[PDB]
Amino acid sequence: QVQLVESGGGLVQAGGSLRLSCAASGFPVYRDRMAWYRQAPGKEREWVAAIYSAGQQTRYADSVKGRFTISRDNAKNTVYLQMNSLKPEDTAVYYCNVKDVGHHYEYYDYWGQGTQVTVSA
Amino acid sequence: QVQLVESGGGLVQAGGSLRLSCAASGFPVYRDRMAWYRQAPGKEREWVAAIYSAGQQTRYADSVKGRFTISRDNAKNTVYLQMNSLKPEDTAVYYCNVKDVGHHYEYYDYWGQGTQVTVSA
Amino acid sequence: KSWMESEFRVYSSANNCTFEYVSQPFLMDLEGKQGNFKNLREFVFKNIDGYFKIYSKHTPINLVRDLPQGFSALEPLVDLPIGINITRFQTLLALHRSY
Amino acid sequence: FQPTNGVGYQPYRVVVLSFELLHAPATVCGPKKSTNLVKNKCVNFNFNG
Amino acid sequence: GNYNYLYRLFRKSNLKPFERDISTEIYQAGSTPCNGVEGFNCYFPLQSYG
Amino acid sequence: ASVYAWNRKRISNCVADYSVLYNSASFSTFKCYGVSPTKLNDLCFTNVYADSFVIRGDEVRQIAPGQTGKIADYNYKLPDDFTGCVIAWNSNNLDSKVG
Ligand SMILES: *[C@@H]1O[C@H](CO)[C@@H](O[C@@H]2O[C@H](CO)[C@@H](O)[C@H](O)[C@H]2NC(C)=O)[C@H](O)[C@H]1NC(C)=O
Ligand SMILES: *[C@@H]1O[C@H](CO)[C@@H](O)[C@H](O)[C@H]1NC(C)=O
Ligand SMILES: *[C@@H]1O[C@H](CO)[C@@H](O)[C@H](O)[C@H]1NC(C)=O
Ligand SMILES: *[C@@H]1O[C@H](CO)[C@@H](O)[C@H](O)[C@H]1NC(C)=O
Repeated sequence: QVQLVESGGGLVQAGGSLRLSCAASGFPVYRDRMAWYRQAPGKEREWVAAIYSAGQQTRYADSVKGRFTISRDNAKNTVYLQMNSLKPEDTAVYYCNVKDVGHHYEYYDYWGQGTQVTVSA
Repeated sequence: QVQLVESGGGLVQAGGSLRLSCAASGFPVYRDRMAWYRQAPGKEREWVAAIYSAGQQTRYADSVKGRFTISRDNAKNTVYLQMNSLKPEDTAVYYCNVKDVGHHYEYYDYWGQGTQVTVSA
Repeated sequence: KSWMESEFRVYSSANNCTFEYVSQPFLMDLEGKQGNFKNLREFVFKNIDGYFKIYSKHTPINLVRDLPQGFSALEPLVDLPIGINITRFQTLLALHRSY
Repeated sequence: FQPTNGVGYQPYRVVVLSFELLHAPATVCGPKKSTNLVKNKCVNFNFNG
Repeated sequence: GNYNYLYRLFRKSNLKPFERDISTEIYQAGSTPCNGVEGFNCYFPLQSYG
Repeated sequence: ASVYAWNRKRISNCVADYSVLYNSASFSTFKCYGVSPTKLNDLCFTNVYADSFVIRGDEVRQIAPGQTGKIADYNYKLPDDFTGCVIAWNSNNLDSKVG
């Protein structure tokens, strides 16, 4: 059974740093694409980040480029998600997401629990 | 054009009678040949049964004689497969197969979704 | 007093090759020697309907000028089933570098 | 490509051989059929075409 | 659609002039004898017109 | 290589034994279109393109002229007048990994 868990986050003041961990069991992280989304209270959901093992290394939202990095490790089978110099606009819930294809070309998205990150100015 | 859907199957105790219905749309069932195939994990595909409209009507494997029966219904365009006195070795995914000819000599082996059949001793 | 391959300035890049062949192994003296000519090597290169034919002949001669009087026939050497298109050619010569 | 997945989703290695002939010499040839030769008999022969 | 019209697809050799063939034996495409049993390298020689 | 980056190899100037491949019986699918499987050993070809990739089993039949699907449409499309053969074999004993 494929199970994904997110660790990290919390409430921090402005200028801090955070390190989220997305751990997946049942399948190696060395695959097509991992995704991370952000959900703010009372706001619309939008794609944020994605890491790929082929083609372009990573893709990011226009609001998160230049201050946010990601890495993966197949040996221990976990993805680290580092954010530096946090801003108040980053206060939201982080979601880790993966995708799989079925027998009849149907797509199953494994959704993560996510963690709340609050930045206080 | 040609659509094949299988209905029936499941898990049964050995010695019972089971029904499979292959519904075909886009072509009348009265044609050259309707086949039934089974596939199991770890082994190659083999021909199981067939029914013809010319010459000998039905052909079966030498080891399955007298246990499986096939029939056709032109009014609702369906293929009926009644299997009795099953054995645990028959646990496999079954498909109803037809063969169609293209304009440029291409030949298509149109199958359905298939149904899984398990027999418990 | 040894000679070894140092420079291959025939091409800068090789893209989308289609054929490669290697003849018998050998080891030919690369040391520069002076004196009168002693070896005459004749070749014929033809490119007909996809085949590149190379005919060859080797002759030891004892002379200083002109061609030998006798008649020599060139034996076929190699056939190339390549089918490339040829209108020009050139000779690749190995220069010498020393003190 | 999980070990417990179905045969339809099992990994399969596929190689397609495409054979092209142009205004160029034929390069790839199939194996030749060799038959024992017999002498001093009126026989049908085929040597390299 | 009409599939009542049949044509033979596999045969060992070409038909002699004005020959009629009605056999429905499975053609042995490979080396394994079909023996009236289809499968790999064993296909029904008759096909219907689409 | 991946199916979208299907590996292409050029074969030329050699003897290709197709009787052993045909009689190997180790390949699940062997479908030749435009050529005679028995006459493969009896013909000479200017060039051979070997197109290698790995797919799922159900898409094995999709590698054929006139077939449709994600792989056929976006990865490798065979022309309706394709001249060649397709050989597919299961690789579970070699491509099975934990997880
Ligand atoms: C790999 O090479 C072998 C031999 O060089 C080929 O032959 C078969 O190999 C399998 C497993 O290695 C054996 O079970 C068979 O008995 C061999 N012979 C035949 C006629 O199948 C083999 O086809 C090559 N390819 C693969 C994918 O194994
Ligand atoms: C001569 O010396 C050079 C370098 O000192 C070396 O590369 C070369 O192989 C030598 N020649 C022989 C014949 O050993
Ligand atoms: C390889 O593709 C074709 C075939 O010769 C040719 O047009 C091309 O120049 C070749 N070389 C490349 C793409 O570098
Ligand atoms: C060689 O010239 C062009 C390509 O450079 C080609 O179109 C032409 O057909 C060739 N000629 C011959 C005689 O092969």
